[PDB]
Amino acid sequence: QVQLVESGLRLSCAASGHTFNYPIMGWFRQAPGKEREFVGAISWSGGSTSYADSVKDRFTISRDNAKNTVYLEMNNLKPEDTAVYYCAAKGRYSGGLYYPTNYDYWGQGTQVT
Amino acid sequence: TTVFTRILDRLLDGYDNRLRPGLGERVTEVKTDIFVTSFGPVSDHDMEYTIDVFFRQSWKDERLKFKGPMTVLRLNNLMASKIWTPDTFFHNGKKSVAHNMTMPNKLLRITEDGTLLYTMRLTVRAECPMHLEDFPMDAHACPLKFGSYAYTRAEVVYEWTREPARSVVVAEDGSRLNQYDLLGQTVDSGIVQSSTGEYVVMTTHFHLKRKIGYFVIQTYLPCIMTVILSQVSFWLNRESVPARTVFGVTTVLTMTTLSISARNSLPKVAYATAMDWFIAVCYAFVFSALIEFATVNYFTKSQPARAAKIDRLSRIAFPLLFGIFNLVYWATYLNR
Amino acid sequence: TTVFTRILDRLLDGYDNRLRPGLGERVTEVKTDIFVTSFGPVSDHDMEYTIDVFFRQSWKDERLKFKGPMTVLRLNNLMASKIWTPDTFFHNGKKSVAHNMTMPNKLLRITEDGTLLYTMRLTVRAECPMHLEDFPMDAHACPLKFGSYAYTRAEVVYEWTREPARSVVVAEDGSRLNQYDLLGQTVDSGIVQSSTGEYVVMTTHFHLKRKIGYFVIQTYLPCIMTVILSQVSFWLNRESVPARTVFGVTTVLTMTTLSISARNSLPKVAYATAMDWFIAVCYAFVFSALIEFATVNYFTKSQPARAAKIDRLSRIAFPLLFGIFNLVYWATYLNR
Amino acid sequence: NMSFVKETVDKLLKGYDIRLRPDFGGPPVCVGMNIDIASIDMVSEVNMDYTLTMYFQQYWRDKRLAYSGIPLNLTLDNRVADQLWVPDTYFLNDKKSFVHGVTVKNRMIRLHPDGTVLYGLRITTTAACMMDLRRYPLDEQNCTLEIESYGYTTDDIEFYWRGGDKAVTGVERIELPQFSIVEHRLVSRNVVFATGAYPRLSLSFRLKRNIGYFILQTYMPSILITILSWVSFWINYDASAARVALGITTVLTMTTINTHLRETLPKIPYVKAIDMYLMGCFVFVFLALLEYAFVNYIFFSQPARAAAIDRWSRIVFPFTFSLFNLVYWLYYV
Amino acid sequence: NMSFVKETVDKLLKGYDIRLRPDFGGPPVCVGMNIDIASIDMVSEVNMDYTLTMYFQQYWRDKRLAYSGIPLNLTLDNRVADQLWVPDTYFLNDKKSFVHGVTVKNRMIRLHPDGTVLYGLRITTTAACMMDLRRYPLDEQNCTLEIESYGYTTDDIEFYWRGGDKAVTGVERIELPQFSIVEHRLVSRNVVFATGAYPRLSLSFRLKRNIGYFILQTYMPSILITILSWVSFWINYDASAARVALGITTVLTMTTINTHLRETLPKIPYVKAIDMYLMGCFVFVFLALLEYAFVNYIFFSQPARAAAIDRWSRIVFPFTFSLFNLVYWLYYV
Amino acid sequence: NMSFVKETVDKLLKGYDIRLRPDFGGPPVCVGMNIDIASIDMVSEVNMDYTLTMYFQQYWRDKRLAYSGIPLNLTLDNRVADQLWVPDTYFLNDKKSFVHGVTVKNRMIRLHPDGTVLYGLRITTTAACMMDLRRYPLDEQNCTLEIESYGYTTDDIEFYWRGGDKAVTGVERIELPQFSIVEHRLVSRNVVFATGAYPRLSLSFRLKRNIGYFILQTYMPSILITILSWVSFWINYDASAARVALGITTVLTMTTINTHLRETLPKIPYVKAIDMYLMGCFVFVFLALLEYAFVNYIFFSQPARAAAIDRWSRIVFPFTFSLFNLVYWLYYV
Ligand SMILES: *[C@@H]1O[C@H](CO)[C@@H](O[C@@H]2O[C@H](CO)[C@@H](O[C@@H]3O[C@H](CO[C@H]4O[C@H](CO)[C@@H](O)[C@H](O)[C@@H]4O)[C@@H](O)[C@H](O[C@H]4O[C@H](CO)[C@@H](O)[C@H](O)[C@@H]4O)[C@@H]3O)[C@H](O)[C@H]2NC(C)=O)[C@H](O)[C@H]1NC(C)=O
Ligand SMILES: *[C@@H]1O[C@H](CO)[C@@H](O[C@@H]2O[C@H](CO)[C@@H](O[C@@H]3O[C@H](CO[C@H]4O[C@H](CO)[C@@H](O)[C@H](O)[C@@H]4O)[C@@H](O)[C@H](O[C@H]4O[C@H](CO)[C@@H](O)[C@H](O)[C@@H]4O)[C@@H]3O)[C@H](O)[C@H]2NC(C)=O)[C@H](O)[C@H]1NC(C)=O
Ligand SMILES: CCCCCCCC/C=C\CCCCCCCC(=O)O[C@@H](COC(=O)CCCCCCCCCCCCCCC)COP(=O)([O-])OCC[N+](C)(C)C
Ligand SMILES: CCCCCCCC/C=C\CCCCCCCC(=O)O[C@@H](COC(=O)CCCCCCCCCCCCCCC)COP(=O)([O-])OCC[N+](C)(C)C
Ligand SMILES: *[C@@H]1O[C@H](CO)[C@@H](O[C@@H]2O[C@H](CO)[C@@H](O)[C@H](O)[C@H]2NC(C)=O)[C@H](O)[C@H]1NC(C)=O
Ligand SMILES: [Cl-]
Ligand SMILES: [Cl-]
Repeated sequence: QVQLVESGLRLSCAASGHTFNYPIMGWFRQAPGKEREFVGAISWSGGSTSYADSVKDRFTISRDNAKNTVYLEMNNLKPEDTAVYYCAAKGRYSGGLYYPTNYDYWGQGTQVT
Repeated sequence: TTVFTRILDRLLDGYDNRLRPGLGERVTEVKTDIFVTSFGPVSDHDMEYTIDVFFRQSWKDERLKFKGPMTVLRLNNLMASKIWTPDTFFHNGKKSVAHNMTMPNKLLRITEDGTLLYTMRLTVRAECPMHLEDFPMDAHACPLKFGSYAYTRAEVVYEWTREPARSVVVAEDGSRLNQYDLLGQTVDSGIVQSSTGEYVVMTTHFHLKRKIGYFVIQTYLPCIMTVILSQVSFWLNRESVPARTVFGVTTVLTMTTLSISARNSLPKVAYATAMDWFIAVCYAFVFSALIEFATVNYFTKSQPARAAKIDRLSRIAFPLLFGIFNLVYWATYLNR
Repeated sequence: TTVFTRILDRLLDGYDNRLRPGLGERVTEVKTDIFVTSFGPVSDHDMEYTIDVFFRQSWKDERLKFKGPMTVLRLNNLMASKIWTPDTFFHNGKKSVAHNMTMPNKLLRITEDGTLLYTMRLTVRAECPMHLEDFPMDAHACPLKFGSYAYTRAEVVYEWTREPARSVVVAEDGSRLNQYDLLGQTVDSGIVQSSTGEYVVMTTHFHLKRKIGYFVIQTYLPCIMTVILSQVSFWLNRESVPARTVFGVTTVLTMTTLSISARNSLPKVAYATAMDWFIAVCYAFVFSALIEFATVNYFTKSQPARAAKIDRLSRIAFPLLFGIFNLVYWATYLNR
Repeated sequence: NMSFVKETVDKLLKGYDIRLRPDFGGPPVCVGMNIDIASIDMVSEVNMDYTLTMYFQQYWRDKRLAYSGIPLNLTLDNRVADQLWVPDTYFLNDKKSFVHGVTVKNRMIRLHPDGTVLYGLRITTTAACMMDLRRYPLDEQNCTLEIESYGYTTDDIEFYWRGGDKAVTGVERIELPQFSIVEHRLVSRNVVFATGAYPRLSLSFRLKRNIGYFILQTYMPSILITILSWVSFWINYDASAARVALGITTVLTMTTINTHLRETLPKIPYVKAIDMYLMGCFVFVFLALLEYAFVNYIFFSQPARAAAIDRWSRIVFPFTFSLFNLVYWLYYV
Repeated sequence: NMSFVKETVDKLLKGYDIRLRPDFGGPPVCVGMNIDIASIDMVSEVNMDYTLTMYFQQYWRDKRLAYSGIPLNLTLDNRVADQLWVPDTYFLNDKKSFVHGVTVKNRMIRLHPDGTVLYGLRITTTAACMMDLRRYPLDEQNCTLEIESYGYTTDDIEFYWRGGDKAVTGVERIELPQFSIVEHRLVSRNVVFATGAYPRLSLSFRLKRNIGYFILQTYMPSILITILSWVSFWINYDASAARVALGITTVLTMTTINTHLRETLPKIPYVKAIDMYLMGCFVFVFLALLEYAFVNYIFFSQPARAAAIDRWSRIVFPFTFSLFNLVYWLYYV
Repeated sequence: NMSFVKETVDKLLKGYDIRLRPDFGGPPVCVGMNIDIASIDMVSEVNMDYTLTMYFQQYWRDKRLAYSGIPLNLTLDNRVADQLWVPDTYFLNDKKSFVHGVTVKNRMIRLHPDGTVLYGLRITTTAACMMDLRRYPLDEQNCTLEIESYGYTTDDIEFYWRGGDKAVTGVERIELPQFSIVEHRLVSRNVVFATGAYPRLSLSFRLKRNIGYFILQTYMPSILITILSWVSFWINYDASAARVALGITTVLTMTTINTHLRETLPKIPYVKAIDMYLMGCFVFVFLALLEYAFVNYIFFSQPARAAAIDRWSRIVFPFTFSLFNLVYWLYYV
């Protein structure tokens, strides 16, 4: 079991528990009229980040295993970036990296305007 | 020769090899017997053994009755693929080989009353679960179980061709064992149950006893020699402090190396074997000899008489106790 | 498309692929060339090497003439299984692989005049007998020989496509060699006679020269440092008997361990390599230093002047003799 | 009457298209699974995988194979499987699998009158299992088997465990040398790739490692060498050769024990629990050698202080080693 | 209706020549590639290769397979792939490859109404990778996969990464204990052989080696042995046996470390970074032994000079070792 | 005239029944065999087997294949072997075998006008050879190849060596690093099993091991350590540390040599010749250490007796070692 704690512009996702069975953390945002949208993903150990097109060169993701945290730094915001943000954990054999269905443990929603 | 071709064409005319003989009318009975041409090496690390066999099955198929100038047709083995055959498999097999050099190592014979003899040459790797508490003085009963994969007991049954004890025959020169000794085999049959039904199982247990000589000249003798070497130190004069220290440290290091090296061809079992107990006692003796030297050296320049007495007493006590331990240990394990 | 389908169906109508082109009329001439994409590792223990090639064969089949809009049909390699092809094999091959991922790595092209180009991608493990008397300063000529398995020289002959030197082509960045350098290759052809007749054989020798750096820092340097360490003992004073004994004992033990361990890579040939001679001489030096210490210790208390003189002369003699030996050894085995 | 059975089976396979799934173009075909675990042979930290042999049974319904007039299950020769549609099931985390083929292919085909097909295989599979070795050898692992459709999405095929949690049997009989199976779990879910959504069955085992081999193999030698190093404190400080021999022997034995430990594991980049214990022991033996160095250095001019240092080291080293063992064995158990 | 689809597929395969590529005799057929990486099992320096497992997807258009009247995409049983034309794609640097075949061959065929074929395989390949080990264990490697057409030249066939930079996924699934993935790159080009020009796709990864294991198991033992060799400077010069034992043990242990470490790698001729470090440590321990040899040589006639030499060695050896470590770790990091 | 040859060949296979041997229902068909041995690879004691590569040719007559009007021997494409009857020859003591398949299957079918078939294969086989290692490494082994018919008894088939004692060629050109082939033998006999009597051909080689490797590797180090142990007798008895170091080192090194050697061979329970030599050397070094212990025990009250014991050891140990070597090498050579 993995417990995800959301804080935070900069959003912090601090995970506790079985982070070895869920080696990937991903970020999503939900618009008021649209479905959940993938933002980026970070590997706990490999530090190999992946980003969506709409936030390339603008959002950044970093990981530190000292206290098991992943940071999403948002820069150069736009009015089309007003969505409730979520952080999630993905299993080792859970499939595609861009689909919310494949993520098991979801954090608390965070609002950004 | 045309007569036999016409006979074979008529036998196979309309034949359906998807159906067992007697389907919907009676159970198919298969008589089986095994000729071991070599009982190959046993692998302790993998808990498995290899066996090379002629596997022989025989059964009745009324669809193959014929009448001709001969009473037995000894056919090319390709005919085996044209008729129905039992789907026998080894339950504890791991990765077996049906030999195909230079041709498939199979034979098929048809008697005019419809009896089929079907023989194949196999190399079977089979699981032998071993308990190694008594290692290296352990004995094992390695099994070989086989039966039908798809047909329950209401459809196919297996029987040994002759008396069960005479249906598994081991060749007289067919022994590839280096570490074990084959004492005999026990033959039996029974019923297994699974989610798909009830099946017949034929079982053979081969009785193996480990030969001890390798471990005598590899582990036991060096341990004994190290204990004797450590006890040689009791006769050096008490002034020779570096010499007796060298004796102690070298014998303890040798004992540690032997203890670590003892388990190298074995699985990482979680319990202690007999060899482990022997090595632990030898280590205790060596360590106690070094402690004896430390005690003797402590009293050398203040109570020299006590140090001399301790040395003289040790010179008798250590060998006598080691001999008694060896008697008890070997009597316990060689008489079990 | 249907035009080409009809052409292919007409080529294969009444075509017997059991018969070589020109059977009973003339000799089938096969032109061959090789493109080496990687010259794989050489194994001294197994006396073999690995090579990855595009193997190209070309011949003429009058039965496959056609007339159409295109001049060359570049066909799916399935077609190659429906026509005659040569039965080429590698005489000194051990176990080769015709690559099959994701499809058979084969290509067939048919020209309108009846000329066939047939190419396949192979990994060949071949035997390379090695003479290791000069190891590790040795050089080898690893052969690759191929020819027809079943057709004698009266039915099939092999020729190199272009001039023999230019027919085997090695890629620039296709070296998977670790401890060898590929100096070049020679290309030749000939006749070999066996129980079934005379056959054409094509041969390519690859010339390899071993690099020595690994063995220089793995065997030669530890031996030289051990000899220098043993000669350090001559400078300790004569009162320190345990120190000089420790020097001699540890250096002799190190030399024994190096000698035992230096032959791990090689096969167990029944002769002495150059490295064996070097290690033997180093062992002699270390043993001679220990013997010199024993002689000095023996005369220490009775003839101190002689012991001092022996130590003084040894301090000069041993390094000089080791330097002279090293000069002779390396001059002999480097300008061979 | 075998001729009627033959005619019926010929009729079932008349015009049968194996390229099409049952109910092609309609609702998804449901496939039930069960597994009988015959054995779990070897678990490898070096290769990060485990081997498993099983009887794998798939169950579905194909109305093209319904027959009447024969009140029997029809067990057919397994080669009929080459003339039927079967699901394209595979194991995602496997590295090398095979179906046993002696004496024939270990395959079973059983038809039922309503069209139900039972398809059974005996499979040996090596499967990947990434292991967390931070608490090795006091660690606990979770090894899975992932079962998926390869070509068909959830619109064409559905998986389910046949019998719920009773669908996997034979786990309680498994005996492993180094491990014990604490628990096994069954999960069913959907997985989305770029090519669509696919059904997924997961079977997971939790393995706890047995400690006895490591007590006999690495911990006890380290403890005994550390104790051996303390004999130096009871030898007179002027016996330099003896005490230096003790220190050197203990350091060499520590290195030898560590190398024999590391020769059996993958080259992971972090510190394990056994590594922590071994370097604690190394610190202890090195400190004992340094204590002798200090005593030998100062004893020429201050014999009393050297005697006091040796006497206090007689007590301090056992006490601190016991404390280190207490902390280590309380933090990891 | 299953029979209508059955006759549609029968019509598709009627008159189909598998010996001919799509648009044979015309413009080249374009093949789009996707790769979904499942894992990299191992990276071997001794064998100079690496093992990769992946879903390999090929996309093309065959006008002979176009169908109408069914507004659906036909997911067919993979055995139908034996009746279709497929590209003759191969991997040039591969040494041993297989398609997984349990429970069936891990293969996928999906047809689209206009004639588009999607063809998927699950492949494990051991591919060659020549490694430069001059900076080992602080080295960085580049391992590639070369995808090519065997028989068809650029006039017959074209390759392209389908989706551009997004054609390869699953790079974050690569979990190697001894490496981390820094970057991956996609390349498209042509290669000229004596038989013509062929399309070539290239997928490369940059591997960075993790230093933790070598710090734990190689560098620290050498540092500790070098430090242990300095204990001789603090022992009185009358203890010839003790100091000689210390020096000899350190020298031989350093040589043993070097030989044991080098025996586990390919027999390359050049010197690696770890070799240079070990040789520097050997020089230090050998010089400490030589220092004691000189002091023992001179101390019976010049005790003050010998005492001064030991006193200065105590300070000098740690200082020069620190300088050596500073220079080494600055040059290689 | 390929048309007429094609007509003839198609005529031959028209009514051919591959299920029946030639002369089915009549006298046994005779099969002559010859072998061209290309190489003998690894002769393993650990695996108790050897590897052989050979050209295996079988010769028989099938009157169904006679043809007229073509004054040529017809070499056919090797795949025609799949339509003719061939003998079911197998090797009884073979563990793993294969026919080479690059570039094609290494198979030859050659027909003759009277119906004679020559059938050739190129085969690599690992064959079991149980070795008696009691005299190792001065041992001589006998390794065989057993050629038999699987299904056909002596009433259907009979084997013979074609060409008498010249049926096997290439033995005299084999080069083995560790052995030399003293002799080869050919035997023909019958074997009875429960299913009848079968023809058997036997090809045996007698291998003599070369000793130079073992002189370099095992005997010489043991001799050198034994001589090293005698240096103690020339050191005065009051130097306890030096002599004890020498004796302990020799004893432990001899034990290490023996245990290291014994792990390159199968775990046989008996004593080999090299084992006896090493045990004798151990006895010698142990007795030298015991001599020093006795001298050290009685050199205070009786120094002259101790000096005499050392002086006698200096002569007795070399002389007795020479006698032991003489007896050993006369017994085993
Ligand atoms: C590269 O090349 C290798 C061979 O060098 C291929 O491996 C062979 O693949 C073929 C085709 O799939 C196999 O042949 C077929 O085997 C079927 C049975 O397979 C099972 O049993 C065999 C052993 O008997 C196992 O090896 C195998 O894994 C399975 O467990 C048969 O049913 C097939 O015959 C059918 O069709 C013929 C058509 O004429 C009919 O006559 C038959 O009655 C039957 O209906 C067929 O024989 C072959 O066994 C494989 N060999 C090996 C050693 O694996 C690779 O697949 C190939 N790779 C690529 C990518 O092309
Ligand atoms: C080894 O490690 C693996 C992970 O790597 C563990 O696997 C997880 O196991 C847990 C169960 O312990 C799984 O959780 C369960 O998943 C079920 C399936 O969920 C799918 O379907 C639902 C919709 O029905 C979707 O929302 C979801 O996204 C999935 O697609 C759920 O049905 C279960 O719910 C049950 O429990 C919850 C509370 O936990 C209740 O609220 C529900 O009502 C219901 O009772 C549950 O969530 C988890 O999915 C597994 N992960 C993976 C990746 O497979 C192994 O357990 C572990 N092995 C051992 C021995 O511990
Ligand atoms: C460089 C060398 C260094 C090493 C040192 C060299 C020294 C050289 C000196 C001498 C060399 C001696 C070599 C002897 C080898 C015998 C092997 C043998 O034939 O075994 C036989 C059996 O063996 C037994 O039955 C005996 C087992 C018990 C041994 C007890 C020892 C007691 C020691 C008391 C000490 C008291 C001390 C008290 C305090 C002072 C046969 O073996 P097997 O066929 O495998 O067995 C069949 C097993 N099975 C029937 C169950 C299947
Ligand atoms: C912890 C470690 C412990 C060990 C100690 C550490 C010590 C640390 C200190 C120093 C270490 C120095 C290491 C250098 C390594 C170089 C490697 C190299 O590339 O060599 C190259 C040079 O090789 C040649 O040219 C071959 C001949 C060598 C002769 C050496 C003579 C020594 C004599 C001494 C006499 C002393 C007498 C003293 C008397 C008082 C190898 O060339 P290559 O191209 O690879 O091979 C040829 C290939 N070809 C055939 C295709 C052309
Ligand atoms: C076909 O093969 C047979 C058998 O080898 C050949 O017959 C032998 O030919 C050689 C030729 O030098 C003669 O020396 C032998 O005396 C012949 N033996 C017999 C039994 O005839 C025959 O010549 C071959 N035919 C062709 C056309 O090559
Ligand atoms: Cl055995
Ligand atoms: Cl190489």
